[PDB]
Amino acid sequence: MGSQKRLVQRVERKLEQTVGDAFARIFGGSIVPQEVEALLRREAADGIQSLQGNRLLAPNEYIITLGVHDFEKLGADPELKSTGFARDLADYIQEQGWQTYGDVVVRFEQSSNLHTGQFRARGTVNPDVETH
Repeated sequence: MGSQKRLVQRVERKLEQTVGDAFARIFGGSIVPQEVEALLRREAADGIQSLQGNRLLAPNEYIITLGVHDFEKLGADPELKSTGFARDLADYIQEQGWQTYGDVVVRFEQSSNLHTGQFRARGTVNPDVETH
C-alpha cells in the first residue's frame, strides 16, 4: 500500500516536555484530537497478537492518517506530535502489560483519499521498521 523508505533513524531527542492532551486543550475542543488517542488505544487492542501467556504483543508502528484539511490544521510537523503520542501509547502498553519489539512509533500523515473530519489509525506489529 505504501512502501516506506529504509530509515533506521529513530528520531531521538529528550523531550522532557512531552505534550499529548495539550492539543485538545489548545484547540479548546474545536476539533477533538483525543479522539485519536481513543481510537489509537482501541486499534492497539485490535492489533494485539497472541503471544506467550505472560504478555501479549502489542503493535509498535501506528499509521495515523488524517485528511489533508485536518492535518494542516493540526500542524505540518508529524515529529512533535509523534513524540507525544508515541510516549503516551507506550505508557499504555506498559499499563496493560503488553510487550512489543522495536520502538513504538506513531506516524502522522495525510492522504487525499482521506476526507476532512476523518482519521484512521492503524497499528500493527511491524518489525520491518528499523528503529535504531
